[PDB]
Amino acid sequence: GFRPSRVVVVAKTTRYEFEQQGLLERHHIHTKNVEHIIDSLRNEGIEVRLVKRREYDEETVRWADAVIAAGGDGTMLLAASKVLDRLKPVIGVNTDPERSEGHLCLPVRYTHSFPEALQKFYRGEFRWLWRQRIRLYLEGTGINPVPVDLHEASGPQLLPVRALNEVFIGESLSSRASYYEISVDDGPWEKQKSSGLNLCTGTGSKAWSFNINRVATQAVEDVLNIAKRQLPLNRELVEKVTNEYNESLLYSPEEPKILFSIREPIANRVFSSSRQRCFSSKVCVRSRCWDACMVVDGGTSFEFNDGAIASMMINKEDELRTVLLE
Amino acid sequence: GFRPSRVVVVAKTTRYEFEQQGLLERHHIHTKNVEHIIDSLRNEGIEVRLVKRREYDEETVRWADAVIAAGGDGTMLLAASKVLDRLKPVIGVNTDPERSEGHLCLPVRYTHSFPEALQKFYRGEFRWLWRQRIRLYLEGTGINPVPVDLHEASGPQLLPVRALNEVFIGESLSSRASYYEISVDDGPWEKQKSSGLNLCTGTGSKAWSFNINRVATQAVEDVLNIAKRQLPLNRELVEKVTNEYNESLLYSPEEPKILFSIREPIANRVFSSSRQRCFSSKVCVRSRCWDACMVVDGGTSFEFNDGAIASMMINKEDELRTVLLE
Ligand SMILES: NC(=O)c1ccc[n+]([C@@H]2O[C@H](COP(=O)([O-])OP(=O)(O)OC[C@H]3O[C@@H](n4cnc5c(N)ncnc54)[C@H](OP(=O)(O)O)[C@@H]3O)[C@@H](O)[C@H]2O)c1
Ligand SMILES: NC(=O)c1ccc[n+]([C@@H]2O[C@H](COP(=O)([O-])OP(=O)(O)OC[C@H]3O[C@@H](n4cnc5c(N)ncnc54)[C@H](OP(=O)(O)O)[C@@H]3O)[C@@H](O)[C@H]2O)c1
Ligand SMILES: [Mg+2]
Ligand SMILES: [Mg+2]
Repeated sequence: GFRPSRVVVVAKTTRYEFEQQGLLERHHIHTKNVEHIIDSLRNEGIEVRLVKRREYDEETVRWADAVIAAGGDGTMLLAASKVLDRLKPVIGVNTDPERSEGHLCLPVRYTHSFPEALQKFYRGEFRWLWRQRIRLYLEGTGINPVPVDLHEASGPQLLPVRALNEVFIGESLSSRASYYEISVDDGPWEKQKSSGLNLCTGTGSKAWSFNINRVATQAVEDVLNIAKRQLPLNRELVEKVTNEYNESLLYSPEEPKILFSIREPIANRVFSSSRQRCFSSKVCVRSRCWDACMVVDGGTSFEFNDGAIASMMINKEDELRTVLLE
Repeated sequence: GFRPSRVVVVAKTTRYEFEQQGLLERHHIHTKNVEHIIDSLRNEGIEVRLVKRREYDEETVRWADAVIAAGGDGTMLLAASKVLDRLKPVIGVNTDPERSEGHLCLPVRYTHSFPEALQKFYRGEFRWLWRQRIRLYLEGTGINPVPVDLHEASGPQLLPVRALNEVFIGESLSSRASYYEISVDDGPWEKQKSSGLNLCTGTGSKAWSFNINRVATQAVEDVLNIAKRQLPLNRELVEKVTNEYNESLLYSPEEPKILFSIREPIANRVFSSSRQRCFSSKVCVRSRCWDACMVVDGGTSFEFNDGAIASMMINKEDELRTVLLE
């Protein structure tokens, strides 16, 4: 079984609010789905607190026996940003299924049919899913560990956020390429040059790390012609090879490997570079950057310039307690 | 034949200067190659003016019969930024061949053997090469056409820079993905979502646009196994297919097609997206962005947020008069 007696809900802040604080149809809907959620809860003898960005403090989180994101994977990532305890269930409801993807949120039937999931909880007609998350240690010189809420010679210190999707590292200016020395599973330092790095979990293996590494159905077409050029096949086969490739880009969130990737490295005779991607347990990056940041779930940011040393790994006491319905 | 009687030289600004205004070995070398260039010129009866960033004005450029970049492709891009006349020869000398790539600069023998090229000019033992460049028209609402030198309801107006490598468009914050409606060779508008766009010339087909689109020798390995899985071959064959692919990413600078590309678009059931890349004559982009810029050769920048409409094409009167030695 499972039913909590205290719940905080953290609702995204629709563009119609973003301004006030076809964009009305947007807001009326998100409202008409927060409403259906809170009223389904209160119909089950459940004290609920409803909050937005700055209200949603960890004090709220401690109070509640579970946490609901009423929004999208952002709002998931948001709520899942302020949760360190691997026992606290974090739950998201896709509040806008024509706009919000909601890959971290429940099946979309449960949006307007919410008491149904709730029943499935009291009865346990579900599963528990502990998604691994990435934690980050910052050492080096001149470092600056104060996080930055993007949504408006020292030692190793634990930064106050766990990365559920990925950690992004690169120059702030999107056009100034990035320089840093990197070490994987405690290997020798290799000076890469790229437009950044991306160290996802299996949760975020579908996220940003997918759209980097994935290939074109065309780039597949090309390479295959070129192969019999340098038993043929057709349109249908192109996709029954292309996806089997791109499948090998995703892994199970429970798997505790980090999938790091070089984001557009730089070839040539003065910038000899390593691999594109591979899995690991632990990475370590020495910023040789002038004005870069460390960017977690596209939501929190740390100053990561020269002499700073960030080192990412997975720890079990970070796995995120989430659920799972048929 | 060809020999100019007036020359401006525009030298990069080495890190040892960047600070003052192993980094000394760096500076002593760049100096010992600007020296060898100016003295080779003055040994040919050639008035020379030597300049850095802010000195290098268009007034300098008008005065000189030709323009020399003493640096790298940056310094090339720099000098080639302030030249609109397709008759003014722009010439670059790789001033630091262990660090500067210099794909826009002369062969590297000509760095310490500079009077030799000069002879090759008086004698015409060379070729003229007019690299096509990209020009940019900004229309729409609330637009802001003042350029920004990254190196520290209105009509269409010509922005004051020609793009030699590429024009980059995307959100300034490297993690906030980008939204805009785009039109190619005057086609229907298609709403993409990505980490940016990249519209290069054949000059910059090797540049940024290469490291996006190019594939792994591994991603090739994978896809090929997967093919006979879903006449085999080995390590050697992997590279005699991989490059023949990646070759099809570069085109001749004289060719006046624009190679645009979607930089990490976003898949799924709410973000249906177009193609990765293809050539065109003319693109048009309607910014649906909150805080994006237009970034030219990684050197000049324009504000490109919502309602602004940028539209890129190639015009012959922009081809960049450069040379070519054996
Ligand atoms: N060009 C790219 O591929 C790109 C660029 C920046 C960020 N991102 C990703 O998006 C995250 C930032 O949070 P955000 O969602 O508020 O930005 P976003 O703009 O909403 O991200 C783009 C789309 O990816 C989906 N998504 C987010 N997290 C996912 C996950 N773990 N698995 C599968 N899909 C996911 C989102 O669905 P929702 O609509 O429900 O949010 C979103 O519609 C970051 O983890 C980053 O990984 C991707
Ligand atoms: N991750 C990437 O692929 C990336 C990221 C940002 C910018 N860039 C490119 O670099 C340009 C910015 O100027 P920058 O050179 O001062 O930055 P940069 O840091 O020097 O660019 C990275 C390297 O690319 C080489 N390069 C530059 N232009 C090229 C061209 N037209 N063809 C082939 N190679 C070229 C440069 O050689 P030099 O050392 O002689 O400059 C440089 O070492 C922009 O056009 C942009 O295209 C690439
Ligand atoms: Mg979102
Ligand atoms: Mg450079």
